[PDB]
Amino acid sequence: KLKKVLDKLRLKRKDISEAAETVNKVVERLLRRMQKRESEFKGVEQLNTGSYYEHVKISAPNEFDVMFKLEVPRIELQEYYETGAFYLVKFKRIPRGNPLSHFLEGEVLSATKMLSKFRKIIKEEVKEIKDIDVSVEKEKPGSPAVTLLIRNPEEISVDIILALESKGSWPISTKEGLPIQGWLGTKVRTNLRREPFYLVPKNAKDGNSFQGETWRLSFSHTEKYILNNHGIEKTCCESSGAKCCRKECLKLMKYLLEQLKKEFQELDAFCSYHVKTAIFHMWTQDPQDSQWDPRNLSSCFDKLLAFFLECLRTEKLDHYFIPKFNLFSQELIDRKSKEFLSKKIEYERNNGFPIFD
DNA sequence: AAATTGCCGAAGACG
DNA sequence: CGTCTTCGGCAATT
Ligand SMILES: Cc1nn(-c2nc3ccccc3[nH]2)c(O)c1[C@@H]1OC(=O)c2ccccc21
Ligand SMILES: [Zn+2]
Repeated sequence: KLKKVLDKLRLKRKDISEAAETVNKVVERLLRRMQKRESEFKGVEQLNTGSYYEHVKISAPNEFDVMFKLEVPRIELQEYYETGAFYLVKFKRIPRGNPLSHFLEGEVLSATKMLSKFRKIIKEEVKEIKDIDVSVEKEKPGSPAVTLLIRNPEEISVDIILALESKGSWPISTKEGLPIQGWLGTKVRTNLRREPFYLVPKNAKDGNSFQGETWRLSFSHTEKYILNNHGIEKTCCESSGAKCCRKECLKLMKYLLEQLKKEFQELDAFCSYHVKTAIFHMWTQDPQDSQWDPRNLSSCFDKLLAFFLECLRTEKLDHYFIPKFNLFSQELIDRKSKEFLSKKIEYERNNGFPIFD
């Protein structure tokens, strides 16, 4: 039953090929545009992130995330209040002549300025694209992404995400995050935390407005590693190892949410990342590959449903990397919203998930 | 040195 | 289930 739904969600190779060919042409052209002289973003490098590059994208290959990461040396971070995720950015000594001089605000590096110039450079390059149907989606507050809309003639979106790369140690609000010691282990955890961290220009929402200079922590690179290296046994899902159903559970939960979101706008505040975060905790909670045997698919899905409902009910979903940050706090999602999503989930759970059709 | 090339894991396709 | 395939990611190389 759940296998038959997975078959439907599975992407088709001809679709992948058609989408990939077009997406790669467009992105590689922006990247090189960004590589150009006079640009502030001259040293940006590409990093592919998100559902598609983690092999957890469902239904159609119609959404692509790409991080244009910029190695910015020597930055001091100041925690924006006690959020743990959001930050103001200063430089240690002024870099003499600085490519990012123009994005400054006294001593603070404005995310809004830097994104706006990034967006402007992308918009100008996209207008020059003639062989392909592409446009830049209207800017949306609360988004670090400059979003492309491609008609291939299939509708494809590409989120291009400016990121600052910092090679220093991770900010202390992450110090008790990534609790993978009993699962992927301490060598993996330590090694992952020796990798750079990223800031993306998603602004903290003060109240009714955004704080235009703030940045947000991104662990999209770390998450991608984990999705590809997700078992306690090194050979999980390898050619001389056992297949598990961890990713299949993520896809089923992703689908259940996306179906509910399509017809209920009371659910607009929720999104895939809530689901991904929840399954990260599941994987931590049940680290043994044996617990995610494909034959146990139904009960792993139901256990994930159960955990998620409990997160809704208690209004608490800890960010996996930043445990202070509650993705289900009253302040980000109203109680009523969470209670709405609960009853719909419970209903689909006690009725054999009719919405899967 | 920006771009090509070589390698192979992840996973779709098919019997 | 096995085998074949395309895509993605890496970094050595020219
Ligand atoms: C609600 C949400 N949070 N979120 C998110 N919060 C983070 C905090 C710290 C680090 C990464 C985060 N990603 C995140 O990626 C989303 C969804 O991704 C979005 O771009 C988005 C947009 C509208 C609603 C929900 C989301
Ligand atoms: Zn596995």
